[PDB]
Amino acid sequence: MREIVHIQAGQCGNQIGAKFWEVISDEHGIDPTGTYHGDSDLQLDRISVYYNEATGGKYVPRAILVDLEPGTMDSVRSGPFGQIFRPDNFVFGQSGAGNNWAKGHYTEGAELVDSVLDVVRKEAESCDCLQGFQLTHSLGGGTGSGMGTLLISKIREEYPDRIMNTFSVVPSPKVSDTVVEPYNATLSVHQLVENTDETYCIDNEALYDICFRTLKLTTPTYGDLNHLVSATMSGVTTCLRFPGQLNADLRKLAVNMVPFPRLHFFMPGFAPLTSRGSQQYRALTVPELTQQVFDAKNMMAACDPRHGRYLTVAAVFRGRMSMKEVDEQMLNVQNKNSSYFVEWIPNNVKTAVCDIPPRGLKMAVTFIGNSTAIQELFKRISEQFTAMFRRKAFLHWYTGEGMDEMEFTEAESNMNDLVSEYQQYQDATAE
Amino acid sequence: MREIVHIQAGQCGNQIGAKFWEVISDEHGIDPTGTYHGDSDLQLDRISVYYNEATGGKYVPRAILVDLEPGTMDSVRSGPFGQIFRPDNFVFGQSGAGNNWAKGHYTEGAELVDSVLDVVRKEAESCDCLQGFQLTHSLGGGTGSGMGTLLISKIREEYPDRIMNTFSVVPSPKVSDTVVEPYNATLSVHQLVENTDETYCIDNEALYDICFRTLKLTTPTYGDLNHLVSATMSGVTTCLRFPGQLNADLRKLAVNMVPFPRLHFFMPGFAPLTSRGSQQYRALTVPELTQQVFDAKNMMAACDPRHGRYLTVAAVFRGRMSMKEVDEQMLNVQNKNSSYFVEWIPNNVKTAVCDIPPRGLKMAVTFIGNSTAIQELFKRISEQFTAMFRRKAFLHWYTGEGMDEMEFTEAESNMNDLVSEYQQYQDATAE
Amino acid sequence: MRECISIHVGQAGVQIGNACWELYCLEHGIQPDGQMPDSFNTFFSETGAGKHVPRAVFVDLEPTVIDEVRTGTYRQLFHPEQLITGKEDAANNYARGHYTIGKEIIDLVLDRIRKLADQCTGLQGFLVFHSFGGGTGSGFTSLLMERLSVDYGKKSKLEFSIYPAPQVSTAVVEPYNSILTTHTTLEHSDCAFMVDNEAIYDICRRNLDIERPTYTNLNRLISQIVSSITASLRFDGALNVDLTEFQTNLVPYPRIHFPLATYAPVISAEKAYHEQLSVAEITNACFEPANQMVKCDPRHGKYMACCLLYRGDVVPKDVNAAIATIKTKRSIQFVDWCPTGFKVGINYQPPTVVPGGDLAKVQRAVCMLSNTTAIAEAWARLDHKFDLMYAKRAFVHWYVGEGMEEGEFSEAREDMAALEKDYEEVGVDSVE
Amino acid sequence: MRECISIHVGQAGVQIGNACWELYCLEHGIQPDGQMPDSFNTFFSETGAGKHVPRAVFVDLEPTVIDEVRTGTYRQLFHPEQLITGKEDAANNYARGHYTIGKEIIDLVLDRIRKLADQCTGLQGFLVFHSFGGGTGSGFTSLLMERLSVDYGKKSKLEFSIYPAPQVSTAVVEPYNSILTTHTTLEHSDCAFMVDNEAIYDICRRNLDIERPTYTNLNRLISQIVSSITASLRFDGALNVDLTEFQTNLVPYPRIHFPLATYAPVISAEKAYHEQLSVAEITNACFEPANQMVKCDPRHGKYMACCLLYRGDVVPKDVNAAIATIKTKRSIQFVDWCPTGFKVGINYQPPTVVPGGDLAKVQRAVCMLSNTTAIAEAWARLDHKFDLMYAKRAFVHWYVGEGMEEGEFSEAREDMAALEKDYEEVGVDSVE
Amino acid sequence: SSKSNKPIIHNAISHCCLAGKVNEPHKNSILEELEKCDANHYIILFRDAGCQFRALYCYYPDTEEIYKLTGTGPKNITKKMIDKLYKYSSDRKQFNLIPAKTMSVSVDALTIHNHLWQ
Ligand SMILES: CC(=O)O[C@H]1C(=O)[C@@]2(C)[C@H]([C@H](OC(=O)c3ccccc3)[C@]3(O)C[C@H](OC(=O)[C@H](O)[C@@H](NC(=O)c4ccccc4)c4ccccc4)C(C)=C1C3(C)C)[C@]1(OC(C)=O)CO[C@@H]1C[C@@H]2O
Ligand SMILES: Nc1nc2c(ncn2[C@@H]2O[C@H](COP(=O)(O)OP(=O)(O)OP(=O)(O)O)[C@@H](O)[C@H]2O)c(=O)[nH]1
Ligand SMILES: Nc1nc2c(ncn2[C@@H]2O[C@H](COP(=O)(O)OP(=O)(O)OP(=O)(O)O)[C@@H](O)[C@H]2O)c(=O)[nH]1
Ligand SMILES: Nc1nc2c(ncn2[C@@H]2O[C@H](COP(=O)(O)OP(=O)(O)O)[C@@H](O)[C@H]2O)c(=O)[nH]1
Ligand SMILES: Nc1nc2c(ncn2[C@@H]2O[C@H](COP(=O)(O)OP(=O)(O)O)[C@@H](O)[C@H]2O)c(=O)[nH]1
Ligand SMILES: [Mg+2]
Ligand SMILES: [Mg+2]
Repeated sequence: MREIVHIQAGQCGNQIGAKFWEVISDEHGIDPTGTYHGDSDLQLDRISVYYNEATGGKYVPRAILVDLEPGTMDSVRSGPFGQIFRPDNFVFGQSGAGNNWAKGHYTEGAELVDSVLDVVRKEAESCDCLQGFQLTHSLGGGTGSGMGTLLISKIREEYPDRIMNTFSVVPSPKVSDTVVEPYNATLSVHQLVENTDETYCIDNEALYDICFRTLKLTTPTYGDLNHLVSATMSGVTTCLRFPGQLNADLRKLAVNMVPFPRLHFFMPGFAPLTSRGSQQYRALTVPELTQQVFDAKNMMAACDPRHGRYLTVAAVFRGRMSMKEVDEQMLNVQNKNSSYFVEWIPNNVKTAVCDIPPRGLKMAVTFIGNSTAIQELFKRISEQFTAMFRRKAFLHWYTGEGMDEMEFTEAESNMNDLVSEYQQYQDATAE
Repeated sequence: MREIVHIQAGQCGNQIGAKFWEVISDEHGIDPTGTYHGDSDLQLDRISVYYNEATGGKYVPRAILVDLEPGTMDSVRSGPFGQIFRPDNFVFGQSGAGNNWAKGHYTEGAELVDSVLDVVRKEAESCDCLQGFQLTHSLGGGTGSGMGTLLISKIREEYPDRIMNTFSVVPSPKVSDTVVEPYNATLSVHQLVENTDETYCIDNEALYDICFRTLKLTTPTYGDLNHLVSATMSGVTTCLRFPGQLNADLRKLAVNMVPFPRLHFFMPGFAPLTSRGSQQYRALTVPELTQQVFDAKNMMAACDPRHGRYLTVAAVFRGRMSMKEVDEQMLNVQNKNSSYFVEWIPNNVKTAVCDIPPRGLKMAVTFIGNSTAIQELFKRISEQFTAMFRRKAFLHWYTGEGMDEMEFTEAESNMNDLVSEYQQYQDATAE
Repeated sequence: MRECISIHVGQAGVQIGNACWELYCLEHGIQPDGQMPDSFNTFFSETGAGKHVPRAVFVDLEPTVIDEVRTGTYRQLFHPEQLITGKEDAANNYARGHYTIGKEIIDLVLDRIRKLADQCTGLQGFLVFHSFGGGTGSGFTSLLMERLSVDYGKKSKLEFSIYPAPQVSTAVVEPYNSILTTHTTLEHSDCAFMVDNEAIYDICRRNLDIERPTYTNLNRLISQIVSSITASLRFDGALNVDLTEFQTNLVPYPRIHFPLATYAPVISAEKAYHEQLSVAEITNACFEPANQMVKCDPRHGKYMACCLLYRGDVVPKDVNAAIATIKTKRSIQFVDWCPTGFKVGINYQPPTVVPGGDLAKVQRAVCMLSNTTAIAEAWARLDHKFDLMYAKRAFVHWYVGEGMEEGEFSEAREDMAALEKDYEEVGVDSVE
Repeated sequence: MRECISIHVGQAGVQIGNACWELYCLEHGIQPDGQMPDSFNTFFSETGAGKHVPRAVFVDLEPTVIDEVRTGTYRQLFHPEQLITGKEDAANNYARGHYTIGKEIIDLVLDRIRKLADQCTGLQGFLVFHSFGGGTGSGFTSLLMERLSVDYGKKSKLEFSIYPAPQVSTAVVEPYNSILTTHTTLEHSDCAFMVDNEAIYDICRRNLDIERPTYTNLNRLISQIVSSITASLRFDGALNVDLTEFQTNLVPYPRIHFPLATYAPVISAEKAYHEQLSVAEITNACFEPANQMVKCDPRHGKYMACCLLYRGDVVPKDVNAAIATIKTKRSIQFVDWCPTGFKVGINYQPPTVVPGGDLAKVQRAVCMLSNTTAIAEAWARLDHKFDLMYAKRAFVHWYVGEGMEEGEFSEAREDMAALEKDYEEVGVDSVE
Repeated sequence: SSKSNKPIIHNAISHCCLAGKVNEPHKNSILEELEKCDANHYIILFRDAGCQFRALYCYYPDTEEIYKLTGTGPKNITKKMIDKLYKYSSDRKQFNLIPAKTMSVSVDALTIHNHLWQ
C-alpha cells in the first residue's frame, strides 16, 4: 500500500511534526485517542500509508522521534496529539547536542544511533511495500544537522533503492539564531547531496513575510509558521493516498523534477493564502490560484526566482476542478514568462490533480519549485563560511571532538562544486 | 490419563511452586479449599493429570514438597493456596542444608531421602498411567542441588522408562548470590547430564531485563519474576491436557528436541509481554507473536542466541488461530535467519497449537530453545570453578563432610567434555 | 463468432475503458449487474445463469485507479480475476515498465490472456488502450505487444494511443517515453490510432460550448470512436466492414500505420436545432482542419487513404453524392499514385447517448479514420523535443539505473529519422 | 452388496474422518442419530430399528483426539466398540508405534475388524487414513497393512496418505519416519494416494481467496476427493468405476503405485458467478501445474496414466471433446510406450456442499487421479533429508532404544534407492 | 556511470545469509574478494529452496557469462540448469520469488537442479 516512514529529529523537526500529525489527523478523522471518527471511507481506503492498525480499532502514526536532550520529547508527550504515538519510538539521549555538528555526529550521535535504527528496522517490517523515508530536520541546529545526516548515511547503506526526502529548514539571510550555523550548513550539504533524492528548502526570513503580508497577521508564533509549513508537507503526499484524475506520488515528483543527480534542492510554495476578512474579495478560481503561486512574494525560500531561471516545476493541485483550465493556465504562465523558464527543457510543468480538497476549503495548490534561484543561497552561506574560516574562529569546539582541518576544506570545495553547476546550466543554451 | 507428579525441592522451588499452583488453579476454577468453581467442562476432562479427586468434590495437587530447614514450608502453609496441599506431603528435616552441596547430598540428605521416596512411591500408586516427573530446583543452593539430584538418581533406578524434566534455575553471569555457587553448580551438572532427559535452564540476569524493558516495571519482586517463569511452566504441558489442532505432550517435546542424549539443556521464551498501557499499541497477530519470540532480548537464559547456532526449536502456541499463518511464519523466520539455524538438521522447527488460551488473553506462545548458545554459560562457570580451585579456597566445608578431592577433578573433566561437544556440532558441516 | 478482446494498459486506458464499457452496456441493454431484461457475443461471454461479463484485462502497476473500478458502479460486472495490479508504478519511467516492474507480472497478464482465447473460436483481434506519457502506458505496452506477436502473429492488433500534445504537456520526460515506445511498437503493432488531448479541448470548447470539461468529458468522445469502429461487428447493417478490413484498406507500407480519427457530428443540445445535419453536411464536417482530434494541419499534407464509417439512417446514394463532390474539390489533396481513397461502412444503428451526457441525440454519425502525410510534422516535433533534452544529457540517470543502454537513445532516434523521411518519401509523386 | 470399510490411524486420519463421515451423512440424509426421514449398504450396516451405523474403526494410542468424537456432534452415530484408544501415544517415533505401543493393542483392532467383515457378504476393500509424520500414523499403520495382507491377501487395500511437504515441516524426525513407513507399505498396500499440505495452502489462498484457513478447512478438501472415488459405489451412474478397477488401470508395475489426487473446480462463493464451468473448461483446470495437491511440477515428469472421475450433469460427447484436445497439446507429455492414457467415469450426482463451508455450489465436478513420473523428484528430496541426518547419527538413540537395528536404516534407504531408480527406468523410452 | 548491484549484494551477505557471529570468520573469507571484481551484476547460488548460501557468481549481460568467484559449484551455468529466480527485497530483508524465468539485473539469486549435486 506504499507505506511511508516519518522520521523526525532535532527541536525543529519535532515541533513541525507535532503540528504535522495534527495536520494529517484531520484529513483522516483521527481523535487524540487514535480511533476513527470521520465520515467517508476515502479517509480509510488508504489509511495504511501513514498508520498501523492497533487492536480495538486504534491507529498509531508510523513515526520515529529522535532527540539528544529529553526536553522536547517531554513537551510533545505532555501536549495533545502526543499520547497517540508509540512509546517505544521516543529515542532520546541524556546529554544534548549542544548546538554542535561534531557532538551530534561523532560523539553523542555515535552512541545513540543504534537504538534508533533498531526501531527503524522494526517499522520497515510492518510495511507491505516500503515507498520511502521522509525526514524532518534543520540545517543550522546541532542535532538536525549532525544526527540527521547520520540517519541518512546509515539508512542508504541499508535501503539503497528507496526514496529519501528531507524537509530541511535553511538558515535565513538577514536574521539568524546561531553564531556557528554557517559551520553547520556546510557540513550537511556534503552529506545531503550524495544520499538524498530530493530536499525541500525552507527559510524563516521568507516565512515571516507571508504571515505579515499575505495572511495579515501581527503576532506569528512558531505554531503559525509550522502551521503553514505542514500544509506543504501534507500536500505532496496527498496524491499518493487519494484518488485523482491525474496522479503523482513521491516518485513521479522525483523523475520529473531532478534533471541531474546533484541538482535536487526544491523550493516550495502554497496557495490560497487569504486573510481573516479579506477572503471575500478574491475569486476562488484556477486562473486566480496560479497567479498567486508564481509570485516571488509567496515562495517559502528567501531568494528571488526572477534572478536565475526555473528548470522543472511541479504544481500539485487539490480539490475538484476542470482539466482544461489547468492545462491552459500552465500554458499561460509559461508563455508570458518565457524568459524565466529554461530553453533546453520544453514544456516543463508537471501537473498533478487530486480529487479531495483540504478539510473546509474548495481548492488549493501545492507548488514545488526547482530553480537556479537557490544559487545565491549557497553563495551566501559559503561566504559566511569563508570569513569565519580565515580567522578560524569557533574552531576548537569542533577540532576537540576528533575533526580535522582538512574536512572543512573538503566541503567548501564541495559546495563551490555545487554552485559551479547551477551557473553552468543557467547560461547553457542550445543551437 | 497420563498423570504427572510434581516435586518441589529447595527454597527456590518451593517459591516457584507456590506461584505455579496458583497459576494452574486459575486454569481449572479451583478455590483455596479445593472445590470446583469454573465454567467449562474442558477444565475437567483432564483435571486428573495434576490432581487427585478427594471426597466431596475436592481436589488436591499431586505435589511433593521437600526442604531441610522448615522455614519456607510454614510460609507456604500460612499463605494462600497452602491448605490445598496434602499435609502428608510436607517432608522436611530439622537441620537446613546450610548452602552446602556435600551436606545436602551426602550428610543431611541421606537421612531424609527415605521419608521422601515413600510418598513418591505412594503418589505413583494412585496414578493410572504415569507420564513422568517434573522437578523444580536451583543450581546454586545447597538443598535444591544436593537433596535434588539425590532424588533423581534414586528415581531413575526406580522408574527407568519415565521422562524426567527438572526445571533448573541457573546462576547469573554478572550478579551473584552465593560465594560458592560455582562449586555447587559444577557438582550438579554431573548428575543432570546422565539422569534427566531434558532440563530447562533459566537465569535471573536475563529475567530482570524482561521485567525492566518489555514489561516496563520499576520494582520487580520475586513474586513478579516467578510469576513469569510459571507462565512458561504451564505452557509446556498446555497441550498434554487440552485439545488442539496439532498436539504435543512431554514426550514429543523430548524426541524432536534432543538430537543427542547428552545435549539436552534447553532455554525458554514467552510472548506476548505487554506493558500496563502499551498493550494497545501493538497488533495481536501470529506474525507479531513470532518476531517477539526470536529476539535475543526475550530469552530467559542470559546468553545471546546470535552467538552460537540453533539445533532444534519448539514453539507451543496457545489460543485460537489459523494453521496457515503458523506454517508460514515458521518458514519465514527460518529463511531470513538461515545463518542462525544449523544446516545438517533440515526444517527444524517443531510446532504445536492448543485450542485454549491463557485465561484472559487471545493467543500466546511458549518457546523452547536448543542451541549452542549455552556453550559460554558452561564456559563461564567452568572458569570460575577453575580459578577458585587453584587456590582451593572454601574446600574444607566440602572435604570435611565426606568428599574426596578427586570428585572435583571428575566433574570438571565432565563439563569440559560437554563444552567440547557443543563446539563439535557447531562447526561440523555436511557436503 | 468473431470475438475481440481488450487490454487496458496504464491509467489512460482504464479511464477510457470506464467510458467504453459503460457505453456498450448502454447499447445492448446490459445492466451494471450483468443481467439484461444475440449478436453481441464478441465482447460478452455469457454464463449459465444469465450474467454477461466483458472480455477485459485491466493491467496496471499501481493499485490506485483499479480500486476505483472495484468500488464503482461497475463492480459487479467485471470478472474479479481480470484486474491485475502491482505495488509500485513505473512512475513516468520507461525503464521501470519494461525492465523492472512490468517484467515481474508479465506472466500474470499473458496467462490470463491465455484463459480468454480458449473460450473464443473465432478470435478476431486486440484492442490495447494506452498512452505514450507514463511509464506503465508506454513501457508495459512495449513489453506486451512484443509477447503477443510472438504468441499469435497472425492476429490483428489495434492500439488507441493518447498522443502527446504539441503545446499542452502534463509531464516532463514525455518526449523520452514516446521515442522509446515507438521504436518498440513499430514492428509489432499493426494499426495504432492517434488521439490527442489538446485538439479535444478545441472541440469541447468551440463545437460544444463547454468552457470547463474534464477527462470524463474528454473520454465520452473517445468512447464514441471506439464504439463506432467496432459498430459493424456487433450489429447488422447494409455494408459491414471488419477489423481485418481496416488493416488492408489503410496501410500502404508496413511502416506507415498511423491513422488519426475524427468524429462528427459534435454539437450541443441547443445547436441540435437550428440546422439539419444531412449526410451531405456531416461528411463536410469531417474534412475541416478545425474538426480533427490531432493537432495537425491536414492542408499541409496529403491524405493517403481515407475511411468513412457512416451509421444510423444513411442512404447510400447520398454517400455517392457526398464523396464524389470531395475529390473534385481543390484544397483536399490526395496522393497522385492513389486514385481511390475511401472505404465506406453503412450500419443500421444510430449512436447512443449516455445519460448525463453532453452530446446531442443525432440520427446519423460518422467516424472518419484518415491516414495522411500531415502527421510527419507531429513526428518532426518530438525529434526536436528529443535533441534538446539529450544534448545536455538531461534526465538520463533515471533511465540508466534500471537496466538500459545509454547509447540506446541514439539508436532509437535513428529509427525515427527513417520514419521521418518515409512520409516525405511517400508524399512526393514520382512521374513517368 | 459390495461393502468397503475404513480404518483411521493417527491424529491425521481421525480428523480427516470427521470431515469424511460428516459429508456422507449429508449426501444421504442421515441424521447424527443414525435416523433418516437404498444403495448405501456399502458403508452403513443398519439396525432392526431405524438407525444406520458406519463401518469405521477409529484407532489411536493417545485418547486425546478421540474424546472430541465421543463428545461432539457425532457421538450417537458411531459404535462405541469401534473407538479403540490406548494409553500413551507413539510420540513422533516409528519405533514406538510398531515395536512397543502398537504391539499391545494390535489384537483388539484385528478382532474388531474381524467382526466387521462378518456382516459383509461381498466385502470390497480397505481404506486407511494416515499421515507419514507422526508415530501412530506411520508406525501403527505399517503393522496394520502387514496384518491384513496375511488375513485377507486378495482384497484391494487403499491408503490415503498425507505426504510431508517440501517446505513446511511440523516435525524434526519426519524424514526418518517416511523412509521407514515406505519400506513396509510398498509390498502390502495396493494404491496409496498422495496428498500434501503445502499444495493445499496454495489452493486455499489463490483459487479460494481465503487468507486464514485451518486444518478444518483443509480437511473439507480431502473429504471431497474421498467422496469422489467412492461415489461410483454409491449411486447410479452412466459409467461406474469400481475400487477393483482403480488397481488395474493405474498400476503398471507393482512397485509404482503412487498417484496424486487433484480436484476441480475449487472456487469461492462469489467467483461461482462470472464463469461458466463446462467440462471443456474444468478439464483444463486439472492439468495445470498449479492445481495439483502435491507440490510437484508435472511439466518435469510424464503422466503414465490419468483417471478422470467426472460427476454431475456431464454428457460423454463433451468428455470426448475435452479429452481429445489434451493429448494434442505439446507441454503435456504422455509416456511413449503407452498410447492410451485415460480412464473415464461419469456419475449422475452433483457434489454436495456442507453448510458453513467454503467451496461453492457447482453442478459438475471432477477428481483426477494420476500416476506421474514427477513424484520421483519428491522422493529424491526425502533421500537428501535422510542423508543429512543419518550421517551425523542425529536422533538415532530414540529409535535404537525401542527395538531397532542401527543398520536397519541403511537397509531401508536401499529400498528407496531402488524405488528412485524405477521411475527413471520407466521415464526413458526404449526404442526398437 | 552505470547500474550495479554491488551495494545490494554487500547488504545481502552481511544481513541475511551470513548475519550471525558464528559465520563472521567465514563472512570475511568471501567479502574481501568481492571488492576486486569489476562485474556490474552479481548473483547468489543457494542449495535448496530454503536458501542456504553456498556459492557466489558474477553475471555479464548480453553474453550471459556466469563465471564463479567464491563458493563451491560449477564454473558456469546456463539457462537450461535453472529452477527459481530470487530477488533481494531491501524492504523485508528476505529473498522473495520472481514468477518469471529470464535472468536479468533485477534477479539477485537462483537455485539449480538437484542433478548438479549428486
Ligand atoms: C483486564 C485484563 O484483561 O487484564 C489482563 C492484562 O491487562 C494484561 C496486561 C496481563 C497482566 O499481567 C501483568 O501485568 C504481569 C505482571 C507481572 C508479571 C507479568 C505480567 C495481568 O495482571 C495477568 C492476567 O493473566 C491471566 O489471567 C493469565 O491467566 C495468567 N495469569 C497469571 O499470571 C496470574 C496472575 C495472578 C494470579 C494468578 C495467576 C497466566 C499466564 C500464563 C500461564 C498461566 C496463567 C491478565 C490476562 C490480565 C491482568 C490481570 C491485569 C499481561 O500478562 C499476562 C501474563 O497475561 C501482561 O501483558 C499481558 C497482557 C494482558 O492483557
Ligand atoms: N484522454 C485521456 N488521457 C488521459 C487520461 N488519463 C490520463 N491521460 C493522459 O495519459 C498521459 C499520462 O499517462 P498515464 O496513463 O497517466 O501514466 P501511466 O500509464 O499510469 O504510467 P505511470 O503512472 O508512469 O506508471 C497524459 O498524456 C494524460 O493526459 C484520461 O482519462 N483520458
Ligand atoms: N491434512 C491434515 N494433516 C494433519 C491433520 N492433523 C495432523 N496432520 C498432519 O499429521 C502429521 C503429524 O502426525 P500426527 O497424526 O499428528 O501424529 P500421530 O499419528 O498421532 O502420531 P504420534 O502423535 O507420534 O503418536 C503432520 O504432517 C500434520 O500436519 C489434519 O487434521 N489434517
Ligand atoms: N520553522 C521552525 N523553525 C524552528 C522551530 N524551532 C526551531 N526552529 C529553527 O531551528 C533552528 C535551530 O535548530 P534546532 O532544531 O533547535 O537545533 P537542534 O535541536 O540542535 O537540531 C533555528 O534556525 C530556528 O529558527 C520551529 O518550531 N519551526
Ligand atoms: N527465580 C527465583 N529464584 C529464586 C527464588 N528464591 C531464591 N532464588 C534463587 O535461588 C538461589 C539460592 O538458592 P536456594 O534455593 O535459596 O537455596 P537452597 O534452599 O539451599 O536450595 C539464588 O540464585 C536465588 O536467586 C525465587 O523465588 N525465584
Ligand atoms: Mg500509472
Ligand atoms: Mg498422536
